[PDB]
Amino acid sequence: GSTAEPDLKTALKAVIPAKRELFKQVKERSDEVIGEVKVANVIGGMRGLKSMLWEGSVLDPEEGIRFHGKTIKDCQKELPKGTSGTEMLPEAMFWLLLTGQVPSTNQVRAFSRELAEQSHLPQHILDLIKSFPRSMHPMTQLSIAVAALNTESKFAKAYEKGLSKADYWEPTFDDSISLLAKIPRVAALVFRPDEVDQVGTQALDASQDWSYNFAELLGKGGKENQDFHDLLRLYLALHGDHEGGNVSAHATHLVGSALSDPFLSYSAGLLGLAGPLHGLAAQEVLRWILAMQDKIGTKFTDDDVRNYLWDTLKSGRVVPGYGHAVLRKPDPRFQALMDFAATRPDVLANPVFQLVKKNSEIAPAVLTEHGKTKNPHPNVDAASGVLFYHYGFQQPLYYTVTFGVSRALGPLVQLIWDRALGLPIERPKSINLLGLKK
Amino acid sequence: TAEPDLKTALKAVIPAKRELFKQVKERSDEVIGEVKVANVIGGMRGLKSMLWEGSVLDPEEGIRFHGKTIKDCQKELPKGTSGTEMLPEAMFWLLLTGQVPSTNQVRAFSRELAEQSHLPQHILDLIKSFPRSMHPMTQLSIAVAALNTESKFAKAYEKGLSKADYWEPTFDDSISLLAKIPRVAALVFRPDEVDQVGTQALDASQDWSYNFAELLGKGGKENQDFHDLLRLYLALHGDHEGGNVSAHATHLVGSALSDPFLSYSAGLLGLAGPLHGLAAQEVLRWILAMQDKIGTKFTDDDVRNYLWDTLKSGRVVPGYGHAVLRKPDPRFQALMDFAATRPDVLANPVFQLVKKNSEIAPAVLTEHGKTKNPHPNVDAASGVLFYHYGFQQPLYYTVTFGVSRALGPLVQLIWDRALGLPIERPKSINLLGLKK
Ligand SMILES: CC(C)(COP(=O)(O)OP(=O)(O)OC[C@H]1O[C@@H](n2cnc3c(N)ncnc32)[C@H](O)[C@@H]1OP(=O)(O)O)[C@@H](O)C(=O)NCCC(=O)NCCS
Ligand SMILES: O=C([O-])CC(=O)C(=O)O
Repeated sequence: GSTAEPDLKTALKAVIPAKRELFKQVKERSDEVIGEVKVANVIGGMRGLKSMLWEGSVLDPEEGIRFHGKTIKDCQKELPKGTSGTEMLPEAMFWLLLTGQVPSTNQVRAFSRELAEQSHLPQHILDLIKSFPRSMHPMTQLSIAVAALNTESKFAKAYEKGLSKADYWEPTFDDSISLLAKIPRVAALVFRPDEVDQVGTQALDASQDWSYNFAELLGKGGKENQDFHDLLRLYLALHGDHEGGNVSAHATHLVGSALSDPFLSYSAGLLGLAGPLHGLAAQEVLRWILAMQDKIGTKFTDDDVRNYLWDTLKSGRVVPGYGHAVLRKPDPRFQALMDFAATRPDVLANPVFQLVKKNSEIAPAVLTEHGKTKNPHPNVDAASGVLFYHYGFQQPLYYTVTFGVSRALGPLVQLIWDRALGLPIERPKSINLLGLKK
Repeated sequence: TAEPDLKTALKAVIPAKRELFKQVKERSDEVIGEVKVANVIGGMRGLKSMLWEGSVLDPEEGIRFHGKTIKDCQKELPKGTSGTEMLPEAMFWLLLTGQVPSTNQVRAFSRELAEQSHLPQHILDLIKSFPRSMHPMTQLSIAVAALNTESKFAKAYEKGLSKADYWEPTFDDSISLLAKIPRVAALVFRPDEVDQVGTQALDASQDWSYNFAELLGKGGKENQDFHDLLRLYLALHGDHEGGNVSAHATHLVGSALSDPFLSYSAGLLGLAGPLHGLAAQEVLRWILAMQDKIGTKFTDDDVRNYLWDTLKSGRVVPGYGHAVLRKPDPRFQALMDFAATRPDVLANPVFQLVKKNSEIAPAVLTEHGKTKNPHPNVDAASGVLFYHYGFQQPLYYTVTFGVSRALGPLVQLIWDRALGLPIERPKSINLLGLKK
């Protein structure tokens, strides 16, 4: 007889009927008015309009993101850690997002083993990646390679053969796990174009966690890189989900709603994450900080930072990494990253980190006095790029690739639930300016 | 001696649109609708929540393009140097500017599209890496994204571009993608001829549909009937307001300032879905499977039995239903009217089966009681007309839709950037939050 606790699919099966029951109850109230649509919502990219379902996370505009009601600090305490290190595992975060429950350490160990076993790639993906020119932006590469993995889609094949609507969730789950397992390897291939043959075939240690094995594929394996492993765990867990309305989450849900499989759907998500106003912001923050360091020097005072911020604003440009579309108060994800740095003397001594820290103390008041930026707290993008830079990722165009790995987590969870609940195609109505004029 | 070109014609109508936009924005606080639980749990169905300038879909009347019906466009838009069907590049002109171009203007724009059609070597190399198992829409989506190496917008933005000047590089990239996408599509159709098809000159005097046909191996005077089908087809599928998945995904990814190549790649990944553009492929597979089961000599009840088998199996009847339309789709009727004057098409047994199913399936769907619209959509009829003209692999049918559906969404990206529309970012909620 087996000794193991329930695996992830089994844990999911245990909670599907309860969610379907809740859905049925909500659907009885279909006709209830919950809001107003204004002209502003139409011309303003649906800002503030409650118009989509998302189960795993809810952004409290006053307190930051919660995952099934849990704060970041709650998850940091409760979720399992790796065999070494102190940071919460992203694969534990996935478990939580999907099931609504905190897994045991033993359950996470078993799930980590599955992810290691399912990480190999078809040879055509290696051929595809070798065809990319050096001029191709790393996010273009990543989006294409993920779409190309649709050759491996169980959902696409099952649907082509004739699949009942009731049976959509299971192959969606299977494809989601497959994509999760493979995406760090794909991302490593984007980072390491001269090592595609080795990185693309190397066996992972099946007893190590997803972030550790990503690090190994990036060339940062072993005990000497233990702090980087913990950075990566924390980073990947923090960026996994940020409710449904952000562009990458939304795009994934939207394309998935037409019953495109999870590889095509998350490829659309990645194309959104490649936008300057969404996932590329972390790349822009770090470029901006290095350009500030170049102009003010390393002897900088508070006044030098204040003057630089004012010059930036007087020039009609933004201070990147400050502000948010929805959250109006300090980002707990930002604080989590700064607290990771607090206990690492080598990071605290990095002059580029010291500049990020000082800027985070001074900028919010300057931005407030200026009055053009709403919600002028530092967001998580203020800190993430510098931490990667510290650990030797100093290629200006690659920072969003790691975000792409993380942001598979939440949107894939919602695709599984979308299919389990039977949600229909996302298809709103449009109107033209003439029609709004009356 | 030359009439205004497309960019110039666009520049002339931008100020009036910006004036209209300002007038609308003064009324930002006007309530125009209600959000209900149904809208949240039901994929935004019935929620009027996004802007789209070039077309507006009436649930009862079908699509209008700047207030014009399909029949209006068929009569008014310029034709090719041969044939009687409206040109898709004329449709693009109309969608973008709001004005019907002269024939001379269309001829000049067609020549630009032919000139801008060539592909860089790395795109040919990428395509030759595709395995034979790869679905044609996966191929098309990837190759379009890969063309982002050629994006003027992406490069200009990276260098520092003022918001007021976003539209011009967006326009330039849109035209580049339009010019290139039929050649990309032909490479998907012709995997063993990438080197030749990927470099061959287009006929500089011919229209966009003609040159697509030639790249597909259906050039010349002997294929003039097919060129007219293709013109009509490409024009009909160009735009269907903003809320369809491919249009919406293009707008959504574009709204984060991803360039037109990345944004329309996202559109194509949506168009690849069984409930959206892949339904054209799905229809013909289902029609052929029905023909195989019921035979050559069959009754109405044999067709009914096949429809009910599909429904009882938990599957959709492809080519029936629509998110917005509540009557038979006038794009469907335009394709059936194309067939109506061609005795060889009407006599094709696969066409006869599509026609018979269109007389039976709406009643079956009504009896079943799930669908809000039992009537045929355009996907019921498109694939069989390609089949008749010799395109007999249904896994490629959506690729031609991919070529057509660049037209409308690229127009809206240009206007999105000209007007300065912001990122699309709704708010979500969980079921527990709706229950409270
Ligand atoms: C076009 C389509 C996606 C619109 O979706 P929609 O707006 O959610 O459709 P409805 O409001 O009519 O859906 C209500 C129910 O009817 C079902 N239904 C709709 N069209 C159907 C069809 N053609 N065959 C079987 N069932 C259908 C839906 O799947 C849904 O099921 P549920 O309530 O049991 O969960 C849908 O009609 C469809 O799937 N059609 C077949 C695919 C197709 O032809 N697509 C191309 C459209 S141009
Ligand atoms: O939430 C948003 O709108 C943007 C986002 O994904 C993030 O901040 O992680």
